[PDB]
Amino acid sequence: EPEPQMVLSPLTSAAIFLVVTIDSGGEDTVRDLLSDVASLERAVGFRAQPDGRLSCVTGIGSEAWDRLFSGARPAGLHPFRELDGPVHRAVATPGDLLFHIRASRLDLCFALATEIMGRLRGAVTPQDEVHGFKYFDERDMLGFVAGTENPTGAAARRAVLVGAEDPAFAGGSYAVVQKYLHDIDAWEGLSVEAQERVIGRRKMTDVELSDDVKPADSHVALTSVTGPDGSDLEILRDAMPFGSVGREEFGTYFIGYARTPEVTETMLERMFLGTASAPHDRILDFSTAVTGSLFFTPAADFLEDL
Amino acid sequence: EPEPQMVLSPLTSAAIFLVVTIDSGGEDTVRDLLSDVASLERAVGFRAQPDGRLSCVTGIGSEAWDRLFSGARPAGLHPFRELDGPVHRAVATPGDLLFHIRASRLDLCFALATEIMGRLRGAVTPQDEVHGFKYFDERDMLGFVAGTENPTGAAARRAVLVGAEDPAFAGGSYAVVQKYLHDIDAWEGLSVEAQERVIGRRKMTDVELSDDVKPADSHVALTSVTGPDGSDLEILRDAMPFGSVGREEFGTYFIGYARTPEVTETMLERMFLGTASAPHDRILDFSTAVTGSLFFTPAADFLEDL
Amino acid sequence: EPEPQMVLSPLTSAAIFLVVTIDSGGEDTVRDLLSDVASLERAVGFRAQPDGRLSCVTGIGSEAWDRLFSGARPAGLHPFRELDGPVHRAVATPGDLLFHIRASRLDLCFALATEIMGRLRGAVTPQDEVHGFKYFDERDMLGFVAGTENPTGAAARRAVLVGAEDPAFAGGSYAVVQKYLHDIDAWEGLSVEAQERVIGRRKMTDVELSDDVKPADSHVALTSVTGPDGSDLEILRDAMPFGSVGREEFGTYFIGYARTPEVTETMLERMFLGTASAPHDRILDFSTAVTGSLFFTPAADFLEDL
Amino acid sequence: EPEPQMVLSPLTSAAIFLVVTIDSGGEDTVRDLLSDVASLERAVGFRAQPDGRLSCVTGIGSEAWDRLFSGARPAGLHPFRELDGPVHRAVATPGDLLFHIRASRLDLCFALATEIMGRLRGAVTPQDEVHGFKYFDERDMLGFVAGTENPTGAAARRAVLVGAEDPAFAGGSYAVVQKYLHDIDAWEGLSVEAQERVIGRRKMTDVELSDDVKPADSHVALTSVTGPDGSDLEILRDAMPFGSVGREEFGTYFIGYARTPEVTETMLERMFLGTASAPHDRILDFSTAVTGSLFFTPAADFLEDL
Amino acid sequence: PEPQMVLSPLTSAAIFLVVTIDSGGEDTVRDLLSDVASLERAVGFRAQPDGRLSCVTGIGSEAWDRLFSGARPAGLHPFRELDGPVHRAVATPGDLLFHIRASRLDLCFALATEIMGRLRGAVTPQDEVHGFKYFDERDMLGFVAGTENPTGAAARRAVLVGAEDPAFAGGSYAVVQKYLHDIDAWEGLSVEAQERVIGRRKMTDVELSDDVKPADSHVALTSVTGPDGSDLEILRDAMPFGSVGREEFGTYFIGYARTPEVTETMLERMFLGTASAPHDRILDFSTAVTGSLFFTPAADFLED
Amino acid sequence: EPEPQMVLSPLTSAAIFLVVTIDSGGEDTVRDLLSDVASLERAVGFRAQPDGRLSCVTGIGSEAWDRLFSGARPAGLHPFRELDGPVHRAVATPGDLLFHIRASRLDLCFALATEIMGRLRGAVTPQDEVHGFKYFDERDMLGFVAGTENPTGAAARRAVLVGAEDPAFAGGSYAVVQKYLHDIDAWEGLSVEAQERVIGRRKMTDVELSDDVKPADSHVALTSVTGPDGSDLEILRDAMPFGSVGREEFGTYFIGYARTPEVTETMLERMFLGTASAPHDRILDFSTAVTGSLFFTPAADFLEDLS
Ligand code: HEM
Ligand code: HEM
Ligand code: HEM
Ligand code: HEM
Ligand SMILES: [Mg+2]
Repeated sequence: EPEPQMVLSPLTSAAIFLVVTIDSGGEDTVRDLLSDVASLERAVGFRAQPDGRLSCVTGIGSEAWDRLFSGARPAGLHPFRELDGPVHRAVATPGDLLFHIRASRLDLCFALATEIMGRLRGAVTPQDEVHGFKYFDERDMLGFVAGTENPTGAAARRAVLVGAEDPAFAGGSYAVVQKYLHDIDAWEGLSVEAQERVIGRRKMTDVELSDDVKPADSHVALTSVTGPDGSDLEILRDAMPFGSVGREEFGTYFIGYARTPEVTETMLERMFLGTASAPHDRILDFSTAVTGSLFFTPAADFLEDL
Repeated sequence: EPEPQMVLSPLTSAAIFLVVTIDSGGEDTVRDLLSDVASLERAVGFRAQPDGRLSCVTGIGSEAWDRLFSGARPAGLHPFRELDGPVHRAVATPGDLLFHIRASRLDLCFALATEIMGRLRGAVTPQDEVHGFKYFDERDMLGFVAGTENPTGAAARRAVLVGAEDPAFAGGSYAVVQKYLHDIDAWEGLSVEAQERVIGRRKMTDVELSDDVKPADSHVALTSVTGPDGSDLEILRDAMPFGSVGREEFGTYFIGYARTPEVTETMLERMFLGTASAPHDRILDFSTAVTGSLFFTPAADFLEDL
Repeated sequence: EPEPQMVLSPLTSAAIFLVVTIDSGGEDTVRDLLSDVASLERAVGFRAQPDGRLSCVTGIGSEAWDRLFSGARPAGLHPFRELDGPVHRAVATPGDLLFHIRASRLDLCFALATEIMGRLRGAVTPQDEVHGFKYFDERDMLGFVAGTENPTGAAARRAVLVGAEDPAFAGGSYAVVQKYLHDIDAWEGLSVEAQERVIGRRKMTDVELSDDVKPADSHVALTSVTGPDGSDLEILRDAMPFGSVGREEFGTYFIGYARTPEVTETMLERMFLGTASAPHDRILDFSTAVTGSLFFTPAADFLEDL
Repeated sequence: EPEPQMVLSPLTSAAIFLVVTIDSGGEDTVRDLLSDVASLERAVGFRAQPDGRLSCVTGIGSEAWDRLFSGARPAGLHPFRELDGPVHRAVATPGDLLFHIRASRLDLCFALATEIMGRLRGAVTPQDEVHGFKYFDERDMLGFVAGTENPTGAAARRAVLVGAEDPAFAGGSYAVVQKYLHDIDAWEGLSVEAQERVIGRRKMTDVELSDDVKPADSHVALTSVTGPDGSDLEILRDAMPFGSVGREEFGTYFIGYARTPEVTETMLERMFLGTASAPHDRILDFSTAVTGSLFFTPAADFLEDL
Repeated sequence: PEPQMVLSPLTSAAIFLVVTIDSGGEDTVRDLLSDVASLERAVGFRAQPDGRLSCVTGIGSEAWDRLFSGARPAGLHPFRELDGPVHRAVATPGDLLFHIRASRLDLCFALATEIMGRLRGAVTPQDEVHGFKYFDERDMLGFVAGTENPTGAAARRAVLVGAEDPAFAGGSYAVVQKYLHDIDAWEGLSVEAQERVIGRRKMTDVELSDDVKPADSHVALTSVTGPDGSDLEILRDAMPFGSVGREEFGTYFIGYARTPEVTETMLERMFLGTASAPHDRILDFSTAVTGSLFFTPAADFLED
Repeated sequence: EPEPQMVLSPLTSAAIFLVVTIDSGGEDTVRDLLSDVASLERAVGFRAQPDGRLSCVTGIGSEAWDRLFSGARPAGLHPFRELDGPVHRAVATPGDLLFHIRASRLDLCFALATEIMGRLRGAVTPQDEVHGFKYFDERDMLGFVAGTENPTGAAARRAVLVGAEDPAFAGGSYAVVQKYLHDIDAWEGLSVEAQERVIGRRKMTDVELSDDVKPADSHVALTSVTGPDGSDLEILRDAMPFGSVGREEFGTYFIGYARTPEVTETMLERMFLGTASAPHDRILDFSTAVTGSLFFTPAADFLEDLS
């Protein structure tokens, strides 16, 4: 088999997301760092095992792919598509390389980002840096448990990893990132029961609302999607709270992994464009997207053989 | 028996430092929050015990003291004094209120900061916000172990807490804060042995250099101070690394606690102004101060009664 | 000078409460066990240290005291007083001996209870046995954080331990126990905001309601009491959830420790008999008392002396 | 593949065993709960991961199966078979549904039991509820280590999961439960060496007795069984201590999982009816069975597609 | 005065180092003594809070007179040999003791390495033992070890020199003996017979009742009452050690007390017996091959 | 397919290495103990789960194999080959049985060793006994992080376990042991930068030196080897510090596992005999080998199905 990157990670309480663009002439410096990134992860993380749980997933954008590599393109790799809905917009922002860094502690994420950015100085321009923290009981910036219905084990592997549909790229995945800022004032003005109707779960106990009470425009209803077979279409998410209390900046950095970008893009269309029964996802009345990018995260042996 | 604030804390791997100025007319809102800050600490932290280890130490500046309170001033409270050395300068920057927030996780620091700044909205202007992280083996941004020679137990209590010398304020302490930015490139250009001559301890094993090889201008030599009786004068320090890899900002946020600011100010004079044997602390050839402020952290019962 | 029992314990996730009456002729068997109870605690607990945190607090009722001992009575020892309110009743039930057994695991509590009851077979009749468990985020059976405003450190010692006011019994405490069963159907019919008006704290974040919106008949308002000097009167509580899902028994086992029973009894009078502004504690509309007893927990050296 | 339920769980120190009958007319409410039980397990357990280790195994009895489902039946599903031995009896008691709930803390077990029974109120009658706790060194109520010779990994999967011998029910297992009470007075009247001859292993070190000293009527000799091919026949056991010190109730709740009930029933016949060499298992001279039931635990996809 | 870390948290690992001071080694020794506390902080700090590293430094009677002028601690004298009818407590040489404890052997070894590095060419090693506790606090005989140690203020009153010897307040006396066990003979006894040797139940660690506890059980003989009828207590941290290949199965005994009189009265009852007991039955399965006595000064004494 | 022994273990901070020779006539006692070693592991270890992480890997030497078992030999089992280099020697020392015992605590390793040796008394003679401890940040006796480039997961299983190339022994592995003593005085006389040119990685941060600076005779350059297709050949290491401060004994006990002894023996030839670019591994100028032995660690089912 090919060795995937650590897409399927254990639960982690800390993350750094780095998005960067490749300057004129930066290609060779980038290809060098890509062939070393797995060995840098071992160097920073190994001495802190078993508690550190440090990992890095590397993604490459559509335009960056053609600057870096000759030969085939992964069949689903394209630039993020903007959605201009009746009320809400999903923007596209620039990005060539993503580093999704996770661990039990921010300091280990920081030490790996420092070695990666040290090797790229003068080849890349930073577009975004986010220092994520999960709340001690797995809660998100809105006060709800985050991750409950993610797939696990073999269902997670089937949902996330490219297979025989695109054999040269088996063991890869597609990552969509969006930085959201929340209107926390408007959100905390709702009763808990009104917040539960926005999400589609109980806030304190995390039990799903039944199909007879769950509104059509609740976040859980709109991100539930069935294929032609009537099989559930799933993705793997690891969204992280972030912010600054001084600047009144309270955010969710969304990341979702899927075997094909079509599943994530169908969920975004239902959220932003609505359906027959729902104008839009109620969660977008409290959350504004300010970034949007799409990346292919190759199998680790692809990056190693550079 | 006055109750000190949690100046003497267990080791913590995460911190938020908040420094704000009090807007004109903000006095009443500030005095209200001060009388509730201990109950806010309990509310956010209690449900995360015993691993959270959340605490908040609240400091008040010299000029803020006069706007907030009638009656006595603590004997040692004055504005931070600028040091204009031949090569290096310790700047004085504005601050009325300090919140030193510590825990095992950044998310807990953030939830308490969020409730404090919620209560002060419209009454204060943010001057500094720093999210600190300690490395997993107690190392700082320069790669050295940080905290080793801090006093513990009764020696710590005698070094840090105001007593019979100023009985109205017994159980208070004085805090000095300074934000440093490092020249990491210049630092990593030194051999380990040359780094050890700058600090005055072995890098890997944390053993102090013997008095016959320790340079007079090493950091440990200059911050070792004896009183008139020939006793060691100690302070309690809890400096944290911080940074942004995107902006190439690699920093140490210094905080020192002492029973009287004279001990901390004598250390700063030796570091910046030098002695007969040393022009300046060699650590300042790799570290620039961009803030400097001084605060009195009163006994907890003082804040509770106002 | 006297050694208190482990009244001030570290947080524990498991407990057993054993209340027994002394059969006629049981006196000598009981006095023998009381002089050995500390050595049994060490025998069961030592091999699980330091994580086990096994402790047993032993209490003696007013009528039992007179059967067991000649000489002085603790000044405040009397039988629990029944409270006959217009709507709610605090019943008095028999109890000669209390064993308050706490640890990080149920199995350790059970092994010490097994040795204690082994020594007392044929000298005592069991009146109550409760196996308590804490929820993983310090929540009680109603879904609220329990323990938040307990006193700590020196304020805990001052609030709980008998001193110079009763010198022969210094290092003792008084314990009040009540078993409550909840109407969980009626409780879960309230909105979260209506539950918050019953307790007097926010449910998810545990922040106290501000003094102008906290109802006078909320639980927190009625159990806040000021002495003549204007000081807060405090007790130390370690209440535990318990239950059987099959019998629909959802309960709180209340225990409160105080230096004098007057403080605990003033809180119970406000809850059950009301004030000018509150007919009764709203928590009693969802909580029925089915036991009530009062015990003196002597200094450890008092039990050893026998 | 079919997905099995969590029959092969990690070690857990807490359990709840719930056995109910289905009331007349209750069928529809039960089939609803069965299709939701996995979603309830994720909802209660997710926020405690990865330490919580919460899992629920659902079993259905022979008579209940015929009330709930039409069509083909698991080949081995029948009501528990009573064993009337010369001295000892294995009773059959009523049970239609089993919930085997396991976690690292009792409170997590209790919260999932509460949500299961909340959905079944008015459709089922409780027959048995046991709160199990393991001793801190894996010991049982007799003072011996319990679980040592359980199969692990692939040998465990082969021992427990239905395969090609019953292809419509692949991924299922058969569970036998028995609640035992011990005569602890009679037991503790044996020497350690006499206790070792009852079990067939050393008490302090858990080393199996040599084939030259292991008695024919020791527990390990009688539950050791070889098939016609000379392979070991294994089951997976997760027996838990339970009891009440006040009632002098000291028990073991036995559960055994096997791919066919023939293996568990051959072990029970040797224990209760004896063999050529042994009248009965000596463990039954200190252990009385007061319940006995048999359940089929289907693959998880069976329960989901209801 | 600040005591050394005599009263430590429970630890699962220890190194015991006993050395003699070579002629001319005195100055090198006095230099290392004034730095041992800063070496403990250096090695241990970065491994907090799990490390639990401490070093207790002791000085023998003969070594005291070579190192220091002025007062002697009142109770400091050479370990006394006990020539009993059946069992012997030997006296073996020892000038300096380092009792190193932590959660992990590697931390003990790193501190030992820095101490012995500073003393190279000034000292000769007499004994080095790497100790390990079993996961349920059991010792080499299979019994729970440490159960009756005093705690808190009763421990401080039992262990630390006070007003009776004010120049040395905050010090303690340490007695060490290395024991080797006859494990074959021991495992030949029934559990019940082992319980009569110790005076405690093996599985549950409950003390035997006063009507069944033999007079020559280990717990009966090491129970000693003062004139007022109070228990005289010591603090013990004995550790298992061994080599499986050389069939060496041992207990390294260390006991701390405010005066050596308490520890020496217990050793006289064990080895010489009384009217009621020939000797401690534990000595029929345990041979002492070292014996030494040290004063562990207050930490401020080592600093000055 | 079959059950391997616990060759691929979780990280462990404590280990006991026991090497013994089988006395004449000891064969039957040895074969008895081999069929019980897995049940002895369960007995001592189960009650300490989940923290104990106790395991035992049992190895059999080439000459012991012939005395114990009458059928086929594993294809690669032979006595350790001595390497007589210009400067440095890798000696071959006697050993018939290896017990590689690992856990989170030394006491658990010691209790299993005690039960194993109890069953073997009078049938075997002890040749080596080492009580190993790892430093709290995975560092070795030289102060460098040890284990960093070990393979993990499926790459580890492919590197270590016998498969279709030798089907009767599938799920087995080959273990090489060497006890090294260090010259710590000579080592601590080097600058940190000079230590880094000996190893080939940075001491504080464990980052590999660039291909532009990494010397030909650094330890990392010489133990990197590519097969004919240009794939890396890998082994799995679990080397442990050991010592006695009194005797000035500071050591590393090396153990390496591989699917074929040819990978480990090629690395040892480059270290001790050198190449075109390097006379010898610079690590050997501060490390002397005092033992060397080779063992086959069979599949667990092989030990169990015995007599
Ligand atoms: C804008 C900020 C967002 C927040 C705060 C948020 C929050 C949540 C929460 C609380 C849940 C329920 C617990 C869980 O299953 O994790 C959830 C579920 C989910 N979210 Fe989001 N979400 C956000 C954005 C998105 C986006 C952008 C997507 C996909 C494009 C998405 C897809 C999902 C999916 C697929 C589920 C699982 C649905 C199910 O139960 O089947 N979410 N989210
Ligand atoms: C660049 C900013 C700073 C860095 C990176 C730094 C770093 C360190 C380090 C690595 C040590 C040795 C380990 C320890 O005992 O903590 C130390 C010691 C110390 N530092 Fe700093 N320091 C900084 C600024 C300051 C300032 C501004 C002062 C005082 C005004 C100070 C006071 C001390 C003192 C008192 C010691 C203890 C020395 C002793 O008695 O051994 N440091 N510092
Ligand atoms: C081979 C050497 C030794 C072994 C294996 C050993 C073992 C034990 C054990 C298992 C206990 C009972 C539980 C507890 O720790 O309280 C005990 C108690 C004790 N031992 Fe020892 N011991 C040894 C040597 C010594 C020596 C030489 C002394 C005194 C000089 C001593 C003094 C004590 C004392 C005072 C107690 C507590 C007595 C009490 O219950 O008041 N031990 N020992
Ligand atoms: C004194 C003995 C030794 C010491 C102190 C030592 C130390 C080291 C160190 C510190 C590393 C780097 C980090 C890592 O991957 O672990 C390493 C790597 C390595 N050592 Fe050793 N080692 C020793 C002996 C040996 C021997 C005898 C072999 C093989 C016969 C060996 C094979 C390796 C290999 C294959 C690597 C990984 C290199 C790579 O591909 O990056 N070592 N060793
Ligand atoms: Mg009975």
